[PDB]
Amino acid sequence: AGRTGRRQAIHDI
Amino acid sequence: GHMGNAAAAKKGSEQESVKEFLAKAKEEFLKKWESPSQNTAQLDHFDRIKTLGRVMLVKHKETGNHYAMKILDKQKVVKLKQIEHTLNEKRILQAVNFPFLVKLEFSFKDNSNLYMVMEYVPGGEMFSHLRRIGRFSEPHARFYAAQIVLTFEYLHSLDLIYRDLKPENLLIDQQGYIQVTDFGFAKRVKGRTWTLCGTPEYLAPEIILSKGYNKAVDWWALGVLIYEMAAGYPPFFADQPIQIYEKIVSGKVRFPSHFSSDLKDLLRNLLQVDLTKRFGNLKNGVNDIKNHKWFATTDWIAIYQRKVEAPFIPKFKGPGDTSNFDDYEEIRVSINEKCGKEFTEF
Ligand SMILES: Cc1cncc2cccc(S(=O)(=O)N3CCCNCC3)c12
Repeated sequence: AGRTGRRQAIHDI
Repeated sequence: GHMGNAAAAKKGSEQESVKEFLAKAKEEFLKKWESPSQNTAQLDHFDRIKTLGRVMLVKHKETGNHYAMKILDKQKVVKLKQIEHTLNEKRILQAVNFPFLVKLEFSFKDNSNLYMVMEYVPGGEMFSHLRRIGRFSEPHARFYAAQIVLTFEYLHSLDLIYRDLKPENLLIDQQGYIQVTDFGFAKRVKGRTWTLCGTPEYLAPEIILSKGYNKAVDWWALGVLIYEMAAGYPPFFADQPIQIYEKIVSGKVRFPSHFSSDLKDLLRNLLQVDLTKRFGNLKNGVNDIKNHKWFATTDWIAIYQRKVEAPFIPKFKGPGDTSNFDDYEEIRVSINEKCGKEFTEF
């Protein structure tokens, strides 16, 4: 199981 | 050895020609880096057609040419501490030149927003095509990977780190070649940098572990991309970021049974937690990657010249076509200029 949709960047951690 | 005389001489000469190309490209980059473009259009020069990602498809009124206009709300950039990153993005985009990097055509600003107007790439995100088809065959994945290898070889020679490789950030053009977008985390870095940023599934271990890190994070991310293109899912796959991070730092990766041994060997050397062993970080540089067996059939010059037949040509009905992008649900320029001082250089 895992993320199949579009993935957002992270700015911190 | 592995190569005979003719092959070793041709390869050595090819590698020297790369050095020559890159030295000229750096001279050109630095001239634009030191004297950046600014205020080369205004909003009134385009018609807003449709929202594509905000990123808007627009039509230039004088030329009739279509563009992708990225709109940044000055106030939201400050609250998010992305001021330096946004300044990086525009300064880098206006200075680079490479066949697989999206081309910034105009930029400007007003009281409320920053505008970046880029060439319109109509084929959609690689992400959509990959999820639709499931996975790419190894030759198909390799065609795209070769473009990323050349693009990173170019960027890194300019001391630029890209820091957000993923299928979401790669568009397919009308000839089936790649256009790298999303320079929001790109940075000019002589040696190390320290910002924790990127996308969880693609983060190198040294980022997760809060180390000073270098351009080798991009080569790790290439490993993640090639794996995902060829598998249909990425190597470190979990519902929550904390679970993703634990897998990344473990030093373990499992491969689908349909991966070739050549591909697995390449990926073990890219997805290498030990920086003293990671391809792209060694004495031989990018050549460890370009000379790997999995790329033995790749004509690197032919890829650069866009003379290789693409595996897939996106459907394209006409100049305004948005069929390869999604549907989305107005522009509010305020009477008072906001965060003017923070974005003087833009
Ligand atoms: C539509 C578009 C089409 N031609 C050129 C573009 C240039 C930049 C951005 C986009 S985008 O797909 O909205 N996009 C936003 C962020 C998501 N990652 C991919 C880049 C373009």
